[PDB]
Amino acid sequence: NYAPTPVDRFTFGLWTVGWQGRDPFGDATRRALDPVESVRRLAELGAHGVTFHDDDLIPFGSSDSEREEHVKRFRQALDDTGMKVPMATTNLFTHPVFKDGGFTANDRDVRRYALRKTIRNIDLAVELGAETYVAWGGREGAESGGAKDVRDALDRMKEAFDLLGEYVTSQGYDIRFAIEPKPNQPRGDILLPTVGHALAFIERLERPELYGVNPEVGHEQMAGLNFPHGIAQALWAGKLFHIDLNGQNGIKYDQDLRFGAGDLRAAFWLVDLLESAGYSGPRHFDFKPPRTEDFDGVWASAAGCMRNYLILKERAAAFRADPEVQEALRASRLDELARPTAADGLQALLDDRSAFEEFDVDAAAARGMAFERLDQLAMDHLLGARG
Amino acid sequence: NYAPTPVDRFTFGLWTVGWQGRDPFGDATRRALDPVESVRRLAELGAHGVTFHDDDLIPFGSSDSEREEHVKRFRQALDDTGMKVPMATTNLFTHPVFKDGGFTANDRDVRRYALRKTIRNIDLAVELGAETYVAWGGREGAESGGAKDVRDALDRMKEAFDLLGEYVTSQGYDIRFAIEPKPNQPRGDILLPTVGHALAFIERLERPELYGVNPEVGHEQMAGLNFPHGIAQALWAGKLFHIDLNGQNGIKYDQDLRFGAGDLRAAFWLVDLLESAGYSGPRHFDFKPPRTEDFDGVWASAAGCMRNYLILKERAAAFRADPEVQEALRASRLDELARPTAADGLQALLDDRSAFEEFDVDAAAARGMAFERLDQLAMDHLLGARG
Amino acid sequence: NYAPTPVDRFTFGLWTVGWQGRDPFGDATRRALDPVESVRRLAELGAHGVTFHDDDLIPFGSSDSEREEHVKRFRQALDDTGMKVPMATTNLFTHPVFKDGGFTANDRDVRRYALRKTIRNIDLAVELGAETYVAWGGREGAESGGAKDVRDALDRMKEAFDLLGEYVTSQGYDIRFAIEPKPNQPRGDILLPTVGHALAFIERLERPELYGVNPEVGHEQMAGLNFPHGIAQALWAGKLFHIDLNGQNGIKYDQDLRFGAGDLRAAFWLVDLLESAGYSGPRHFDFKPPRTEDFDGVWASAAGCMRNYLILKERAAAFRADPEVQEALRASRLDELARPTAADGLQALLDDRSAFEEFDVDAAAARGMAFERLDQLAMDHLLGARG
Amino acid sequence: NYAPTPVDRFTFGLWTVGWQGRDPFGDATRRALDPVESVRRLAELGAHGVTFHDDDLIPFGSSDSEREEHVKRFRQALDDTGMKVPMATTNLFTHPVFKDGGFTANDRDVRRYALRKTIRNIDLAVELGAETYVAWGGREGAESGGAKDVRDALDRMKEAFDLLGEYVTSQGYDIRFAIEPKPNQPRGDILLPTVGHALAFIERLERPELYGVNPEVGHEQMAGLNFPHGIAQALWAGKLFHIDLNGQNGIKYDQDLRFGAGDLRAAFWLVDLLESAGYSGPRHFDFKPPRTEDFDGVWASAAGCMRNYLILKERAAAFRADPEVQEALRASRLDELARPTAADGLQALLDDRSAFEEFDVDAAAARGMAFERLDQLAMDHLLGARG
Ligand SMILES: [Mg+2]
Ligand SMILES: [Mg+2]
Ligand SMILES: [Mg+2]
Ligand SMILES: [Mg+2]
Ligand SMILES: [Mn+2]
Ligand SMILES: [Mn+2]
Ligand SMILES: [Mn+2]
Ligand SMILES: [Mn+2]
Ligand SMILES: [Mn+2]
Ligand SMILES: [Mn+2]
Ligand SMILES: [Mn+2]
Ligand SMILES: [Mn+2]
Ligand code: NA
Ligand code: NA
Ligand code: NA
Ligand code: NA
Ligand code: NA
Ligand code: NA
Ligand code: NA
Ligand code: NA
Repeated sequence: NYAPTPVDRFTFGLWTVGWQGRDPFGDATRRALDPVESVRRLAELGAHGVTFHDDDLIPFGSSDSEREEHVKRFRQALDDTGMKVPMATTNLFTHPVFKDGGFTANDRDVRRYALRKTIRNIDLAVELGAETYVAWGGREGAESGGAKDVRDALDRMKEAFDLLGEYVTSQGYDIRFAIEPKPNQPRGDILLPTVGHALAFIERLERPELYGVNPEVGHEQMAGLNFPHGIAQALWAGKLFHIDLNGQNGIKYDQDLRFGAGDLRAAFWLVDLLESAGYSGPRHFDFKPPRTEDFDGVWASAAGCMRNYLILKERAAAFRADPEVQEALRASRLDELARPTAADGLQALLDDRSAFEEFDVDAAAARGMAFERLDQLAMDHLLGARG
Repeated sequence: NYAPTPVDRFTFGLWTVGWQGRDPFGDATRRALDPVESVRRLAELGAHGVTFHDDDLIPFGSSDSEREEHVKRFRQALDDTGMKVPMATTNLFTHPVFKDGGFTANDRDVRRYALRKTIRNIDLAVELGAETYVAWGGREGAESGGAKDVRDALDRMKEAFDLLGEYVTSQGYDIRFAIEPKPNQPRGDILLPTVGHALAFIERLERPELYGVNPEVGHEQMAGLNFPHGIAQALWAGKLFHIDLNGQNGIKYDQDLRFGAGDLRAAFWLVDLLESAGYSGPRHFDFKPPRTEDFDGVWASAAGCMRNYLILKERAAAFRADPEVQEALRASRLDELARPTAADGLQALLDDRSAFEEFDVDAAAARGMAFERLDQLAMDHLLGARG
Repeated sequence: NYAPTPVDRFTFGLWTVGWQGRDPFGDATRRALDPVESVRRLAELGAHGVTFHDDDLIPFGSSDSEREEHVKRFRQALDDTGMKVPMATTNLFTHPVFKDGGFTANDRDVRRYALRKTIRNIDLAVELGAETYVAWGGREGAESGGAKDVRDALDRMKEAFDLLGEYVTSQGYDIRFAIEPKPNQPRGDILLPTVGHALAFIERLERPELYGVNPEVGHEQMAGLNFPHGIAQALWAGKLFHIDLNGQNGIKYDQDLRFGAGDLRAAFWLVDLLESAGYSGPRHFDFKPPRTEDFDGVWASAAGCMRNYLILKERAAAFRADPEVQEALRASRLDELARPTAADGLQALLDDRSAFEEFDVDAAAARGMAFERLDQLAMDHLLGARG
Repeated sequence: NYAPTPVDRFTFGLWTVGWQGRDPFGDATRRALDPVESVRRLAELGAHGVTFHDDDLIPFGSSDSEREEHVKRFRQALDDTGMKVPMATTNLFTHPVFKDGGFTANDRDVRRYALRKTIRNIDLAVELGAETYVAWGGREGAESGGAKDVRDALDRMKEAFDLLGEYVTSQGYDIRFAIEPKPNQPRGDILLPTVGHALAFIERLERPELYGVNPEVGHEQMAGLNFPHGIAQALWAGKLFHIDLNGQNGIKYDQDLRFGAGDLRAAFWLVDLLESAGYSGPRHFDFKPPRTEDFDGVWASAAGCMRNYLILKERAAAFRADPEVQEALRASRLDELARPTAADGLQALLDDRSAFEEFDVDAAAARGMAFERLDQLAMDHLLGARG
């Protein structure tokens, strides 16, 4: 039961199942995986595709001949399995040169290098068929107040993204960008810390249509925010270009638990929203099998990500299809929320005594919302306990 | 020392010093204050002005004659003291009719009433000389996932703000709107939970130039975010129309401590930013004297808000003026952060071997940022411990 | 399905279903309930009993004749329904006199009054058959560092609890005390903020056997802590005298959502632990139907608390009884965790080369824990998705 | 100004200034330091001593001859500088063998090895003159609910600490143990997550007098708790055997900022408490110079830890010595908080009409606490802005 299919579009970063287990306090617990291995194992589990940072696929500093051989082997694995590559990204965070940032490093020479490193990888992403290029500015930020003038840093971040937009336009590429917010870690505070801040920034770019967001479940939860609500705002803005799925237990370091772990009810409401809205992009997992696990546990954890999505999809669909739930949604006036407040226009509203002089506020205030009954129907559907 | 002056533009809500001390668990500890009393006492402390919700100035449900008398008494107090009214707002949160929201209530009749209540108070705000009209949507949100379709709620919130913009345009008013984000409390999650989400929403309004943000120190800190960073993004966007100053100890219920309490170093960096950027708006305190206090403690707490701003202003100015700090800022390459990455343009960057093939990444990575020395100079300046 | 029974021992505070909906920003949305009404309605839902603060049952300041009549009516309702009263507590937080505390108020006269108010209610609790007397020191704490010397406050808190222990001993009562920790709210920081701090404090009382803890799901989660882990430590110490069940979405104001809401997987692990350990006390709900609800929603929310406990009980029992789970627990060495490290004793351990010179650390480190497979079996059982 | 002296007893872990800068996302930015270098540089800054994990001083897996040479070189550096070694600890977290714990690993063979590794290092600590042996159980915990039975784990943790107590008793050593709590990171939840939980656990050990706590500023703040309050409870219990000083910005990953950074006002209240209580132990810094820094920044950050302690010490002493503050403390009834509630005894309290029938609750409730004036005097003293 709950078998993944190609239409599910489940994808995984090479760095997810390939995470060797090094953490702030501990050495690696697993050997490095060949990307070819990961592609073949993920395909066996029913995944649709993989994603990569440049330096996951091609060791940093590789010669041109080494680069070609790494890409050739990877493409053979994709061809052998039918796996796709819908998204790629640049590693602008691991190497010590990026310790103060890539695009917003105080040192101008580093900013220029970061752009050249990204541009090289955009070319590769396009060659592999990627539709989306993600940017996670994990080093953009500060530990202290004097170290980073945020207005200047935002100017540099806009300059960088504008140059990348000019680049893809000039080459005729169809790829689009997706900015991944995170509030903190590894920097004390990261620039563009939430979906909202990233959406606001995009509106000030020269070609805003080329950029959207790549929100990650756990990153919004590291600020204690409601991830389904943030995804709803991204959808409302037309900017949900990609998504990263995982789990998180609240306001902690970024745990990258398998999807469904962490806040299970938020995972339910997320799947309900994505499916109801008809989100058509990859269901991408940015997760880490815990370092307690051997490789069998790696593949079990990856399988669990997909399984949990499919269980939640079933339960959310049953919730929305249940005539008792539909009745409860009407009892709670969800239908009214979807109707305009004043399609009659401002003057008609100003002239409407039913909106002011003759509005019976105490009668309105007496009406219950019936939200608790609705939520217990949702709980019963999630748990398969209807009756 | 540290005496407030009119040019400081310190303002207070009537509901701040007037808070009677009722909390989720406790009855009022202070009697209600007449707004006339608050105006006269605040003026004696050196405040510039006050702000109000409609229902702070005019008891809910007042007749037209009662409304006129309340406003007349208030205006006499303003005239007697020279106090100004730079900002006003609507109470769309206390009355039970607003239990599911004002502008985004599921019930359409409530949404229409909320708009009419706001419009009436915009007229009054203009008559009193206010330049800014704040909206704090404290009831816009949910405790459960099925209760509120966030895309529909954002449609209703946009409709409401668009109607208000049409209204002020039609009347020829110069007032502008400022949206106040908050992540949670009193709703389990509030819509537009951060400065970023509010900035992003504004970009989708029909007349975006009429709307900005009113960020509150403690509200961003309730999501664990960096308040100076968020203010920097608002300034970068040209949207810092007003600000609410207070203190908060991290991720808790909204404490509304006096300004300078809570995160003292964030208060320092905030004042440094506002003064450096030339922010010209009110320095408004949205705070609550703790319910442990009698009226003498109320006025001491209000005085403390202003005193702490003025101490921090002095220390931040001394930091920026110190030639040793200026040298440290150059050692940390803050000057370089302010210079364009690639004013030479994209083609020149692509052709520049110094940005890629000839970039010595290990030499760049060896350079220290000297951020710790800079931050200890900042600490020494804040504490008056230079030497 | 999932029908409560008397053996379930589900109990509710009068103040839960009776909460009128006043919050930091909003007036009451529901009329006050007569305790008689609440007893009869809760009995109809299958509850076992109720609990009370003194001032929930007897209006503050009542005459002796008024007190007798309130108690008489309440006892008739208990007799009419078969409902029990297993626990009572004192309200040392609502009245303004308690604004700086009860037992740890700086003013000695207030401390003495708080003790007398508690003692009067202990007598009533015993008359009603209560086995446990809870103390929630919600006003014990501070908003500022100079206001409360915590060592002195702990001396006063110990003195108070020691006097209460002397009192019950002197009267021959069998009741025992349960201290309810909370980290913050309504005070900026509350003394004894977690289960651990309360357990540690109890060990320093003169008669430690008379005191245990009353942990509340949401209160531990307001510090981001793992509630099942804290309950395990209380059980390990022999101190889980009572428990408060509800839901919470992380590090926020105390939400008091119905049980099962908030962190659903933590609710699952909690029920698993209570049932596995054979906890025999009340399953008490300290929750608040949201103020959006009318009375039908109040009773739906209360019913939901019990329903969710019973669903989770079923799923946790099925998890523990499944031979595949039992095999997975052995694969993860849970059996070994339960066996002594060194029952052979210290000298034998020091002499055992297999524990040091001949311990193959790399072979040990290669063994996977298989925790992800185990956790996905747990997820499948919770969701009823085995297969 | 603010020059460290030997009587200040400032100490640093080898792993602090020696941290190479590897974080969850980034490679090392600094070369490894020879412990001899660190000892000599710290002495030049005015430090009193250093501390070590076994594997900081002796590379894991060293032969006996290698071990002797590493210790010999280190002792020569201590002798050359006058530096002391007041504390040592075991690394039971970095090596992959400890991925599920040391003392509470599910695998019994790992638990036995962890004990033998610790015992070997206790012998070395005693030879170097250490008075305290710290245990930070960073791997004791879980990411999932089924992986760790917490009651069984607490049994194993007690067994381990009891064996270590038997060991030191049998050898006649004067060293004592200090347990370092942390709520999470690197495990999803760590056992003994706060000072309170550790204090409670110690009370159940066979020889409780041999064990205390080593609280760390940032770790309590990772649960949003008040660090000075927790230190006060440890002092009240007689269990503050050692302390780790650093800074933290709230509920995030463990930042280990230099002391004084993070929550500056909490640092002030901490220093006030330690100095007022006469804490006589090391002022130990467990911090990490940010990875942005070169070695000059490492030593600047270490110097800053000590400088900030000394500034805060001066300001707290001036606060307590100021006759205006002493008057404000009396106005706020801090003197009364320190006096017994009922030294007259229980019967006298029960017979005292002034404590109940004749207690004027409304007159008592009218008295203000004057806490805001007191706190603004504290702020003025911290900032050196008296006047
Ligand atoms: Mg629709
Ligand atoms: Mg500039
Ligand atoms: Mg057992
Ligand atoms: Mg004393
Ligand atoms: Mn992540
Ligand atoms: Mn991601
Ligand atoms: Mn606020
Ligand atoms: Mn505000
Ligand atoms: Mn609660
Ligand atoms: Mn409770
Ligand atoms: Mn730490
Ligand atoms: Mn430490
Ligand atoms: Na700039
Ligand atoms: Na979209
Ligand atoms: Na709509
Ligand atoms: Na602006
Ligand atoms: Na005392
Ligand atoms: Na127990
Ligand atoms: Na055991
Ligand atoms: Na002590």
